Amino acid sequence: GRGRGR
Amino acid sequence: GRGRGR
Amino acid sequence: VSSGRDLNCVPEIADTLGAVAKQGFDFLCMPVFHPRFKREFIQEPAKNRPGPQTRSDLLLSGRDWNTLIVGKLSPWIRPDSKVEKIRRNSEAAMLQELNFGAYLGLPAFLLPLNQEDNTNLARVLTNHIHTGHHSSMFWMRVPLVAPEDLRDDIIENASGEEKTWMWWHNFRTLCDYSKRIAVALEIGADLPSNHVIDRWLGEPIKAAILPTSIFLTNKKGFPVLSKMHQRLIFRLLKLEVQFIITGTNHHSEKEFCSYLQYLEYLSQNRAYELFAKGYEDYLQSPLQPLMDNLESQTYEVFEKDPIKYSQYQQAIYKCLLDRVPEEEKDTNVQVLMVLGAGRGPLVNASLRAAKQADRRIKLYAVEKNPNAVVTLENWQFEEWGSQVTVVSSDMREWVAPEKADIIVSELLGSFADNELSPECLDGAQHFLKDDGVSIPGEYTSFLAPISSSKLYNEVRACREKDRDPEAQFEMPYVVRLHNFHQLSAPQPCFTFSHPNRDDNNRYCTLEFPVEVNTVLHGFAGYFETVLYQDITLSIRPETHSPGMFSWFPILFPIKQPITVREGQTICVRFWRCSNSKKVWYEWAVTAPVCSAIHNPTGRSYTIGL
Amino acid sequence: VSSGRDLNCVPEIADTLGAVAKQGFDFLCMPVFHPRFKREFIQEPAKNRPGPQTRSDLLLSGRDWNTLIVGKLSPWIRPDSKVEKIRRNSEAAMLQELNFGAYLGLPAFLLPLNQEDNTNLARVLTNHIHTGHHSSMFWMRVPLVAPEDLRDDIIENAPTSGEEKTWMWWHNFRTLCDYSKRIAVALEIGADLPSNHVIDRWLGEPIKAAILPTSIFLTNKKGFPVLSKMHQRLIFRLLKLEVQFIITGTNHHSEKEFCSYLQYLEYLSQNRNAYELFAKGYEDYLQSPLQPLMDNLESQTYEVFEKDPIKYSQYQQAIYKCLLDRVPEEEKDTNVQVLMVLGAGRGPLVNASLRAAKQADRRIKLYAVEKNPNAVVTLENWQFEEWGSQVTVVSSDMREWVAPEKADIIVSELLGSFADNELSPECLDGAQHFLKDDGVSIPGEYTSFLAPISSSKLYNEVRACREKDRDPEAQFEMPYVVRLHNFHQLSAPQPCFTFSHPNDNNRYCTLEFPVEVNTVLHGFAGYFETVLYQDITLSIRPETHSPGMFSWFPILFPIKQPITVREGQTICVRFWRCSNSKKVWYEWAVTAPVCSAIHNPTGRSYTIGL
Amino acid sequence: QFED
Amino acid sequence: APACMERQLEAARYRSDGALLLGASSLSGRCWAGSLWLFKDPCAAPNEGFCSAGVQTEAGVADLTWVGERGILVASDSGAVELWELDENETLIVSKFCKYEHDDIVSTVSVLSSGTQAVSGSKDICIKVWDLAQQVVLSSYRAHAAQVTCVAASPHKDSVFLSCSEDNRILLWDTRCPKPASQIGYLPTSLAWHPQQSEVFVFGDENGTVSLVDTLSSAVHSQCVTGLVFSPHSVPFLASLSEDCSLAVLDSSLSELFRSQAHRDFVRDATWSPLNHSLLTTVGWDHQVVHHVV
Ligand SMILES: Nc1ncnc2c1ncn2[C@@H]1O[C@H](CO)[C@@H](O)[C@H]1O
Ligand SMILES: Nc1ncnc2c1ncn2[C@@H]1O[C@H](CO)[C@@H](O)[C@H]1O
Repeated sequence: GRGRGR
Repeated sequence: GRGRGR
Repeated sequence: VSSGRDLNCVPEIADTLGAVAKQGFDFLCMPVFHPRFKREFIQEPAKNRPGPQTRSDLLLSGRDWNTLIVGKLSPWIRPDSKVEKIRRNSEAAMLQELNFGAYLGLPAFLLPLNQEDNTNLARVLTNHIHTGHHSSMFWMRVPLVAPEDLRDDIIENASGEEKTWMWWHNFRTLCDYSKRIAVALEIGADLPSNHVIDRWLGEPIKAAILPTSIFLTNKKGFPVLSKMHQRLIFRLLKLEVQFIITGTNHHSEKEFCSYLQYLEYLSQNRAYELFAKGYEDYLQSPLQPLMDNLESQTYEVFEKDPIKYSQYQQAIYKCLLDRVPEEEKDTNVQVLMVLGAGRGPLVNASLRAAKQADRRIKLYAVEKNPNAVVTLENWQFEEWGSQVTVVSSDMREWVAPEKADIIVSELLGSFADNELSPECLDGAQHFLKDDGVSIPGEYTSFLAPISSSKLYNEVRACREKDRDPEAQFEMPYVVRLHNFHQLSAPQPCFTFSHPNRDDNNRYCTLEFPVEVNTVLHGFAGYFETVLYQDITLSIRPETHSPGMFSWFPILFPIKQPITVREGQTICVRFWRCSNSKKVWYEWAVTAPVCSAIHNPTGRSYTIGL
Repeated sequence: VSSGRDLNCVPEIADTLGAVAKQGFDFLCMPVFHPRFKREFIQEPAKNRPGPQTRSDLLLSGRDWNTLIVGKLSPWIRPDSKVEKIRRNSEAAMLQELNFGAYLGLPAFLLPLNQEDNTNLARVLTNHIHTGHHSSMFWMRVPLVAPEDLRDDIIENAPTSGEEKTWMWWHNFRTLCDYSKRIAVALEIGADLPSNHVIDRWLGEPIKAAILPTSIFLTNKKGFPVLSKMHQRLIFRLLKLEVQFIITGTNHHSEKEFCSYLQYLEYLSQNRNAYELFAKGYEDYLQSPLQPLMDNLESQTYEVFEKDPIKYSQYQQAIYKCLLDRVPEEEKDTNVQVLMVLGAGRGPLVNASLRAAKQADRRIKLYAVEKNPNAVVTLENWQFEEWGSQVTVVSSDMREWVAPEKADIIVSELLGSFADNELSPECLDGAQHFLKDDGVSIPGEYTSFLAPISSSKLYNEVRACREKDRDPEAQFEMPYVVRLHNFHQLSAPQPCFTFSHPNDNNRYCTLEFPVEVNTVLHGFAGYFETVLYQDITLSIRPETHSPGMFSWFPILFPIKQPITVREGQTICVRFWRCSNSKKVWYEWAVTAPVCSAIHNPTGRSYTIGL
Repeated sequence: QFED
Repeated sequence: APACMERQLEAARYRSDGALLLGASSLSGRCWAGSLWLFKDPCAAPNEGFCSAGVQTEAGVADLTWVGERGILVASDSGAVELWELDENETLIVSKFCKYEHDDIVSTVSVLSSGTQAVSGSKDICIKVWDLAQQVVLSSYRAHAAQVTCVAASPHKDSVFLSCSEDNRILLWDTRCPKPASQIGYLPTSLAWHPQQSEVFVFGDENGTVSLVDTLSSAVHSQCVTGLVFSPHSVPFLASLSEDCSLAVLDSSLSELFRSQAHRDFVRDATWSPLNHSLLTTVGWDHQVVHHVV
């Protein structure tokens, strides 16, 4: 997960 | 799929 | 660039694949039956026509059929004919050809949308899709310009540009937004306006079809394209579509490798994009660092961002310069509290900021995550020493030994407050000095209406068992939105400023003037934050901090898409709601047509306090 | 072979990981907290102990933690202690260590099953698994022989379910944890092995690792680690499951380095058929049984049929023998044997008929009936290019086709993994009115066989086959074509249903399986045997399996709830072959030792469409 | 060749 | 002598000179090693600067003991039984052997009454009797079912010792017998032989109870009794340590005479001063060496 996402 | 299976 | 050759004449098929692979194409769009071999299915004697109906399977291997061949529907198959006999023969032949392509295991099948009414074609396709098990994609072959609009002005006695898009929209709506139905776009000589191309680029375009007739010739005789065509090719190359080349060689002195060579030339003529690669249109659940504990590999991608922590260090540096004059440089010690210290990076940023500001600081590193307290305390033992005091407590539960001059936190989500920065900083505000600073001191969230058929299909594909069947439309998704169309400019939703010396419940109404015609599919949420006076971090697409990739935008979907005309304002309303235990968002579109409030009482998505 | 090193002493993690990977191990089982650093969680002053609790996560890269490290629970953590203070401290420390392993992103975590009561251990693990998002597997470290049964007889006033003890421990643990996918076995192999049926029950369990102490190794005449032949046989059986071998203990052969314990396992791996090569990637992978009558098969489905040469060799030999029997050599040149290949496919059974008539030197007039309109294209291109007027290709269903004459032999290939689950009886019933009164059907007869099996992995695969928008337990009422590999077979197969052609196809069978072990029943594996002609047979029954013939995997009929069986307890199961005008299905129910529900009533979860 |  | 030593002090023994031997291990942080320290000035402990001798070990110090006057017998976390010997000047601790015979952490080590044989118990369940002079293992005894918590050599009979374990067994061992162990009928966590009485030993369990057994009970502590040390008096007091971070000194009837709560972490080892029989030095995991007056 990237960009403050799971 | 093998052995008569999908 | 990956490209294919569309042939309507395949005399022998292995020879044709040879002659197509030598000149560089990656697949071949060919008719599975003979395009002129009209079959009869109802009337004798032609119903009982003997012999094979088409070519054998064994002319190519199974891997050849599954990878190299894109089938085509025969041109005489007209399932929406006004003659009932033609209509029924065409239904039967369409089923026969689709079933033969499923049997051959082709990766794709190319069907034409060349008129307004394609309802019976949609029914036969959607009944094939729900019958049996097969995995072919269906590339619906639709032009940018209708064929009756690009005909010459030759006849003496005989929705303009939004026409074939409405053909495609009606087709994909009848087929209920199937994941297996996409667009193969035909690019003619007459390109439409720029806003028509944007709707087209928000669609499921898997292929682009370039006739050799739209190519114009240069002084050396090769095929090239006009500048507007080249710009369209670049926009399509951003989506990673495949290019199908149709027609005959209109530049006979050269060979047919020249069109493909020009396409590869434009391909080579074409950090956030590198980081976001592989994550495009991939929905994620937003992080909840307060209710869940993050893996160290989650903190690693935070600390992979140099720009955010450089900006935090710059803000702390300027604040320390402001709060302490050069005369009081040594006898004044400023208390900083890094709230949610993570694994270190804001504490290191504060230490470097006080080092380059040449000021003395007493730093507290508060962190509730015990596993991150382990690495913070190893940092403290090995590097920081007595300067940093590591606290294993929630900032809202902690009893500070002394008040702070600056509190620094990174609790901002992709929509600036979906990770409870207001509640956490309001809990941590009581150990701040009355002239104290909070970094960030300001943050605003921004919403813009978007359209994306692919994003809508991913949200539907997020439907899960043991759950409300449309809970997935009531959740924000952290998504690197890529294949979308944005309908209007972003507009500020919610603003929080710290310290708050005055309710974090908010209600916002946003009116978006839609200067084009579209189909609203959701809302994209960005944020801006002022850390200190002129130091800002932004993910808003016009003020985006360059090179910063720690935040992808938020998507708030809507349960049913809303068709919007030109001149129609979209009026949407957002609520930040809360109780003692949880915080959530509710949203509803109120104009042009209403929708239900999404996520009432946080039934599908809350943020846990 | 993939092998790891279990160490309880890691003074420096980078140096130790380097030295472990230098001598050939692929992972390192190590404690994430210090094994002796007992923490206090309730009572002051030791609750407020300062400093880091363990070493930092920055000592290895994130991929090093995610691929190279298997974490161990600390030995003092006893969540099932009878003292409440120790119990609470051990619950808290278990949670802390498991959460730190989840934070590190470790691929696996070793926990011990070294006593009978592990209910609180199971509860804390079950609560960890249902909390947060994490992907770590949990390897319950369980011995083959209980520790109190391995002790020397050296206590003068305490002289020394005996063999089935630690399996009972593991069974209770994984039953409390609701058969989680994330909980598996790390099996400790000791000096004294148990009996062969105890080793079979263990081999039907989710064993992801095998733990080999250096103390179970013998010594050569040259002074090298080796294992006994009974241990080597256990190693060879575990190498089939593709487990990883963990070496524990110290170097008990101190003259040579610790590489030798690993080198012997590499030697045994390099010293352990076509069916096994074809079946790789398909072990314990459930797929649906084919239904060629109501689904048109793809060309790639027919391709794997034609890829088996043994089945078509046998069909050609059966047609050869039948052609010799029905035509005397004096009437050789003037008798035309009308053959009908029913469900002709893409060709291969017609080619077998033609080759059979060539090597028999007999004259045949062949009809190739096929209902698949897309395989009729292949058949008619075959006829135009090769077969010519000898073969008449019919695009009809054998049950509704009107033949222009009656056949001498009808040849079909309509057998499934359970011999009648593809409606061969119903199809060949409608194909008898164009068979001559002395006419022959190939296959002449076919029988299906059933045997009770046990497999935790197969049971979890069937649970994982739950779909939305359907009955939440319908996945247990369908047969699955499965190369069932990680399983334990509880009894020998017995014949279920027999059909013979030319001839009600509804059937009822009761089978009683004597059990000599103490297991948990998870389903029934179904096989078949078919007689094509006189002594020409095709069989997938694992005792009479036709060699290298991979056209058919076994079928699996699950049961909704596992049935615990003990020794000397026969399992009585009943199978029904039910039908109506529209559909055919199977029903089954275990009636002894414990009844279960009838599975698939009215074909509500699985039918074969007529 | 590639020149416009 | 290393510059700094580890926080968790694991053991402390006085020799006949009155010199103190500190054994420490690091149980947190980057390196889980251990160290030996000789403080001939026992009041300067735990300060690394004013030490007579000091050495760093490869792994932690789970236990230690004096082998006579110059020898330190360490149980390690690496499975190793180590014999270190002090140099004649007493300024270096040099290693005599380091034998890896246990498959797990050597929990405990003790020296049999002849001073030439030792006994070691491990988390590996076997108990090994060592000939210290030949640097080998005389015997290995897999007799328990779980990890061995304490082994306690007899002060009078050389072949006889005791061993408790996590399988709720206290075994009395006579190495001369063909079957050596004898079941001496809450888990026993610590053992101690009575210095004067030959067939009397005391043992403390995991609930805090200290009980006297003839080859009496008292709820002395609230948590696991870690150690049990007898005073050098003609009639001895018993020093009980526990995991509730307290020291208790008991008389011959297991009734409390002294109680100390000077430690803010686990109290690991206690030792009575041979010079000053009223002085009791206890070390703990809070890096604190506390000298009590009883
Ligand atoms: N209330 C809180 N107290 C302390 N740390 C917090 C709190 N909420 C979030 N954090 C931490 O803030 C960091 C960034 O969100 C993470 O390390 C997270 O664990
Ligand atoms: N009733 C039927 N009539 C003709 N062919 C059939 C029938 N049922 C099955 N088949 C064919 O039999 C083959 C089974 O392997 C397939 O080619 C399938 O199409």
